[PDB]
Amino acid sequence: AGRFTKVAAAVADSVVTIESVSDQEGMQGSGVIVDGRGYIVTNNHVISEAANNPSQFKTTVVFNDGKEVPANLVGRDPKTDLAVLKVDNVDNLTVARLGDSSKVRVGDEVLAVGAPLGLRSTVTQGIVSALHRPVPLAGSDTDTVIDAIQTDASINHGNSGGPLIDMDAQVIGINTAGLGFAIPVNEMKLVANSLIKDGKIVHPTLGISTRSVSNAIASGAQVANVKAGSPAQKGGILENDVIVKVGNRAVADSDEFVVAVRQLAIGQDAPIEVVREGRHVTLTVKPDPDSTLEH
Amino acid sequence: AGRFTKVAAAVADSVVTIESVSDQEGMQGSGVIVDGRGYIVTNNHVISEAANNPSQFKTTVVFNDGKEVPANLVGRDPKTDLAVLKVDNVDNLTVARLGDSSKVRVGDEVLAVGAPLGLRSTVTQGIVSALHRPVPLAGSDTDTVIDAIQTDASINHGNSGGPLIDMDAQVIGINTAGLGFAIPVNEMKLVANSLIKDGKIVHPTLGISTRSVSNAIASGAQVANVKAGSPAQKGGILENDVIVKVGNRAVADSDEFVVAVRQLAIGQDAPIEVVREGRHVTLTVKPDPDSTLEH
Amino acid sequence: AGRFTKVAAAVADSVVTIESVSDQEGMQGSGVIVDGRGYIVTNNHVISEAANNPSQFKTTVVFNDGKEVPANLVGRDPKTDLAVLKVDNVDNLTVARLGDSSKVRVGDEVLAVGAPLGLRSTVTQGIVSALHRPVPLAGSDTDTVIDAIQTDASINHGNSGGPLIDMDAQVIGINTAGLGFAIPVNEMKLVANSLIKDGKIVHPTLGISTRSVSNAIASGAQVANVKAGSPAQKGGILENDVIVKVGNRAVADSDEFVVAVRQLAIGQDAPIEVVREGRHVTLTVKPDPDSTLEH
Repeated sequence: AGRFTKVAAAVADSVVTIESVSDQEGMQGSGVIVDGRGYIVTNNHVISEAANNPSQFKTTVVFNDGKEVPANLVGRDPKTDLAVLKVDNVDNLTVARLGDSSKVRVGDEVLAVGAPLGLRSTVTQGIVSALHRPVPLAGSDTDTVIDAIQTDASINHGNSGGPLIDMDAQVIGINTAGLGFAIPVNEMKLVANSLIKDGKIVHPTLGISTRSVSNAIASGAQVANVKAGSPAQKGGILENDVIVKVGNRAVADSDEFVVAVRQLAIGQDAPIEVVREGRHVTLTVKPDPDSTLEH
Repeated sequence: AGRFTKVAAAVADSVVTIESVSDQEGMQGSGVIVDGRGYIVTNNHVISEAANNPSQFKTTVVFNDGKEVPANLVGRDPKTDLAVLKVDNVDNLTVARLGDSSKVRVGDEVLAVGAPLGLRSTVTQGIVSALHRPVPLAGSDTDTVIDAIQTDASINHGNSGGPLIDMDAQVIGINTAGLGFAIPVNEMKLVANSLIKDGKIVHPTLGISTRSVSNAIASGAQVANVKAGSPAQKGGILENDVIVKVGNRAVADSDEFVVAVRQLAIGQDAPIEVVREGRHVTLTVKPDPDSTLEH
Repeated sequence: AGRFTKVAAAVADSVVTIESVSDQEGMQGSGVIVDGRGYIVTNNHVISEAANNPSQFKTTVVFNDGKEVPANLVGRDPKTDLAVLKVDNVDNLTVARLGDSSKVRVGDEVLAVGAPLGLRSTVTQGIVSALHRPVPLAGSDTDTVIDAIQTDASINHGNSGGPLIDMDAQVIGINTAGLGFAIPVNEMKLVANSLIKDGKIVHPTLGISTRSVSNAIASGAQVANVKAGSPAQKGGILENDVIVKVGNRAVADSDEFVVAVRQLAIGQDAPIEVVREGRHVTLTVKPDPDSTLEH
């Protein structure tokens, strides 16, 4: 048995096919079994239309034995492209061994595994090309930026939602196709634990719209709009400001700005560093929750 | 010597360059020596225009020693993108070791080798991404679907027609560029043995045109037209039927339908499973040969 | 530590980020430390606009420690996409171990390393797909053709200018993104030694414009124009001639013609082989320098 062939066969029983069908449509994706009680993690864009129109869509999970079982949506986060499904009273489930994405290093050989019984599924191979790389992701759901694992293994429709696997057959990331990018497993563990526990995930918000700017004076995220009543208006952030640092994270562009805001604590004061007409101004903002009732 | 470098040098003498030239055109591809009598396998689209216009095209085979020898066409199958060439009275030919594509597994490391003396030839590396994957292939020749080996190694103009090689330096597939796909070697061995022996290959036909459909009622290949006097008209297949199984093979789309029909026996009765206005109807059809005189 | 992870960490300190900024623009690339006195090699298109407008652009080199140091341009060759930068009075520099690209073979595993602190940098993995492959490269600088190492590792904006690394952590090529191609290290060593020593590099010229032609009569580079007073006019080269050999190198297309001319000696007589209306004519041309004052 080949070295990658061995690793792929070991995780195959943990990867499932997710089929969402209507009367005149269908959609397939991949998923990962992360808990023996039937908890399945996929990315949000696989199930997005079934969540926005649950009256006309049916979502089933197809195991690698050919077994087809109905699925129920526990929760979903469009801001990290993550979702949690639940199959009830299924026994002898082979659960995936989750790893530590903080122990991953550039050059490590990886496998991007898709669901074996998927229609046009794929298993691709490569190395980790970059770590902590902000990447923008684009139905009626919002566009977001994740701080992702980059790989030269092909991520596509056939392995999206499946796991990124290290050479110890451990899940280190969730492939997303929304050249290849994956959601780190530690990020996935937080979002999934919150979605199982509450059915929702509350992310910080500041009320700022930004664009990217890079020159010899100051480089970062230029404020394009400040919302009314927002924490930014209360903190002093003005339009045409250039945010260069959000909390303890430097901001090189509007994409890293989105990631750094989600790393702030809700309700706690935070430093925001800004270049205003050639002067460095340090502002203090208190992030608000994006969902007040669920929080 | 590197691990892939060793395998590539071992098969290099078995891979040849195929050049087809006219008075105002040219075309190059790759080929594989499969028999010591001078039998060379390539894919049909490398030589297609030389076969349709033999009066104005000259086809030569260039070995890896720089030796250039005229070639003659034994036969070609546009439905599997395969062709067989013959060089006469060439000695000390290094023949490729053919493998068993039924012993190939997802994750196995492969090499897509092109002709070393080709103008813009390539040697690429990857793994087997999927097995038994139907893929459509598109001059005056017909479009077809093959049940192929999928790989994340790049298949392109520089290695099309050359071999897909396992880590034992064995040919397990024929690269075709008509992300990467290859014709399984067992499929290649059937087509080539028939083309050497008769100069033709007779494939089954039913007389059906189909399109792909996928919803919550029934998913498969929707009948778009039934030809007159066809086996389908005699068997009861009607338009707007949805074929879900052809013989012993389930059909998920019009592409798998084309592959499954070619797996039927000519002249023997076969079951065809159909969803007609919400009712499952099982029909019996007898496949006809696509070429009656050559059969 | 993984096998590629080990090699990548060993060369990381030798790879630097090159940032060129203006008042309303910026540009980043990668570079390689090749000499302890502060000599950095990148490709010409990373710094092209800073060289054509030095009054409005500032070029800095960012080491992997976070240290930012101003850089000065020693020289640049647009015809090989190579450039040499100099940082002054920087100590404890980890210099890259340069290899021999003549000892490289098809199938050898390689790494295309980018600057670790680069904004959107990449480390990709593959094999050498082809050797001595002419590839055309396209601001106000000239388009050129280099005789390059081809690899199936992805070369992109994140690793352009960085090194192509073998499994002994040795630089065997310079990645250029102007599927993947790299400048051989032996070619790089000549150009860099001349650029350090004189600040310029003098390449041969003949005064010919060519296009590619391939048919059954003769294949090669068809003369599209002969410049006045050029060495070609003095040697007898006429328009619509087909150059098939330049010196000791055969010419299959206009791209190999550009490479072969740069391999001739300046001021020495050279054979040029031409097909003129069905007759093979052997001409003698004396290459001129492209820069007479710097030579």
